[PDB]
Amino acid sequence: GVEGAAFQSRLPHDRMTSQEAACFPDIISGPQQTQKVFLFIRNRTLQLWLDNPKIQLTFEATLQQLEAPYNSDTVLVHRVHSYLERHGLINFGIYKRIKPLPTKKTGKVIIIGSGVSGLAAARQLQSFGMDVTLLEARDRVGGRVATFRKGNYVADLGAMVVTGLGGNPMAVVSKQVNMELAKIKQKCPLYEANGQAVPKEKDEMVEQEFNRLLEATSYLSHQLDFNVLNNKPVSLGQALEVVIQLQEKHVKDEQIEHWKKIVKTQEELKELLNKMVNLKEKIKELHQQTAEFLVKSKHRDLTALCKEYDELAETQGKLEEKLQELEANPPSDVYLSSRDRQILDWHFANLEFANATPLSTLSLKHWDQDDDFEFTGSHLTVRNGYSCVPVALAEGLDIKLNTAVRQVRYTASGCEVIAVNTRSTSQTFIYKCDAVLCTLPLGVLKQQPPAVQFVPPLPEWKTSAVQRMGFGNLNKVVLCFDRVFWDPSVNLFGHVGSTTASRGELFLFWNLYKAPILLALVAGEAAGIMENISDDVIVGRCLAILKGIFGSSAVPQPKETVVSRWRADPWARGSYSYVAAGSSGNDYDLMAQPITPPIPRLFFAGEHTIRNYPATVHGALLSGLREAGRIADQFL
Ligand SMILES: Cc1cc2c(cc1C)N(C[C@H](O)[C@H](O)[C@H](O)COP(=O)(O)OP(=O)(O)OC[C@H]1O[C@@H](n3cnc4c(N)ncnc43)[C@H](O)[C@@H]1O)CNC(=O)NC(=O)C[C@@H](c1ccccc1)C[C@@H](O)N2
Repeated sequence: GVEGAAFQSRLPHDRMTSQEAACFPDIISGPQQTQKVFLFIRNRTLQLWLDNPKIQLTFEATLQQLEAPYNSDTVLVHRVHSYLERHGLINFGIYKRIKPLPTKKTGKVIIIGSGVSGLAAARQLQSFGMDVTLLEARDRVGGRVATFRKGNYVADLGAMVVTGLGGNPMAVVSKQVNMELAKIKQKCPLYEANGQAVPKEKDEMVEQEFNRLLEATSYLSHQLDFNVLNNKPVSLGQALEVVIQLQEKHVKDEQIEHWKKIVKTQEELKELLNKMVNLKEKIKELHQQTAEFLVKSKHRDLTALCKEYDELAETQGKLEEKLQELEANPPSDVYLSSRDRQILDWHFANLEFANATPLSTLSLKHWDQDDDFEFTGSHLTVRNGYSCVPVALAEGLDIKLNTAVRQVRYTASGCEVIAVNTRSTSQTFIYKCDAVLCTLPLGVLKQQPPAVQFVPPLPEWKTSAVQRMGFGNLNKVVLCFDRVFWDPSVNLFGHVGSTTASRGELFLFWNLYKAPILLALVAGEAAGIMENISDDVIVGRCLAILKGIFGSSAVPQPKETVVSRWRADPWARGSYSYVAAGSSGNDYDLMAQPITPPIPRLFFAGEHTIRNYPATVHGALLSGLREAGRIADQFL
């Protein structure tokens, strides 16, 4: 009951977090009975909020709906409600407020960017009674949540998956926004480059082998600490190649051992043939041979020699059959045939899709450092279109679109941000404020010739983090037809490319929309390069693959098409972050850390600042809530 509320809030139901210990020292340093009371009040407040997340949960309502023993202690109930409200656990997203906001606002914060992190933080700060204004360069909210919508067609070009609702804040937001989520059928038939499907024996074998290889790299990293070699950090791709070479060595070793067994039995057979020839000569001899006594004795010893040859003939046959057994039971000649390796490269391209980067750039030690925090439940797609979330979040906010920030100024007295109009650069705007929250993408912050200048410049630790972390790329191609010509029973199907270099070109197709829309991914090394190809040609290659799969007559010419180019998009410069070889999750922590020129003035949220949930919409959401809590603590 109330135990599940804490789980859904990413918290232990029977323990106190470090943060709670900090904010409630009299309770941890006090008797355990008071701790259990505190924990029940917290869990029950969370449950009240999650049972009905469309209305604000007030201190008064919590007191009223609390059970007999606990509704008496109003001071501790208030402390708990205030703590939860400040940190974005009970009053976040879009809810109807019971009492309108005060007219006098007690602080001025400029938020750079109108993505999920910016909008979440802005909504929180506005709830807290501060003056919030969002500056966004695009002509739309959402940032890397971007939904193409035309006629009946709806298709996401940025984020498109919610990754299990157990513990996921998106759950709440879904209920608040009326997101139409649909779980993903995990059936993904692979089709070779010729167009014929991969039979399931081969599909299953290669998937098993891929998982074994990945687990092998993990064993290399953590138990054997095969982490830095020749004064360079090992990439995941490096360790994968190491593992594959080890298995190929095992293959040729077992091959050579079998070869040697065969050769020794061949030599045994040869010397037995020779010995047999010799005794055939000796019986040949003795056959041409008291005289009756002598013929008795010569018949005697020819009997002897013939039974000896019989022994040898039995042995000849026995070893001939051992030879035949080993001629007919050889082990594998190679570890992976060409088609085997192409299917393995498809699985590698799936990993490169997931991490938005080629495997040769991921930190072997830390590429999956966030796995312990993954939510429970099936993965789902957004049928309504993910853009519903940010635009719902935008309602009632002071958001100036087409306003590109180019200089941010922070000093011990105040803050200046300077922006230009994307529509007519001539006109310039200057905003003074008390604090600046920067949700600029890590790609924008990485821009070697800076799009945005910081005055004073950002410190060495922050810039070093910005350069160490990885910022990947991933692209989508949307095709909109008039008739569904694929299997509706399947949400995904793979295309196995020809070469390792281009394994990620149009390797995965999604069918996740009510209209007849197919969505093709471009991952790894192909993702950046093919941004330089025109839409007509990329669509021609998509159509060629689909014709090979379904029949040249079966697939029509598409009515509508859209191609993302996220690395060239100047407001993103890639898809999302990843743990590059030199980096670690500490770097994410350093991205979240704020800057003081005294009190802090420049704050940081976004997908690249949450250690435990990076590269995700919900990561951006949680980081927005967290930075809003921090700023409110500092200025209220
Ligand atoms: C193409 C693509 C696809 C996906 C994902 C990205 C992309 C690019 N993600 C990434 C996700 O969107 C981001 O993690 C999230 O949206 C981050 O939100 P942020 O607020 O931190 O970053 P934004 O870019 O959205 O907002 C920054 C704002 O600042 C604006 N801006 C830039 N420069 C300036 C400037 N000078 N001045 C003012 N404003 C500026 C900019 O226009 C933008 O609006 C997805 N996030 C996600 O949860 N689930 C997904 O399935 C997507 C991916 C995924 C990731 C992890 C685990 C499972 C799945 C897989 C993919 O299919 N979904």
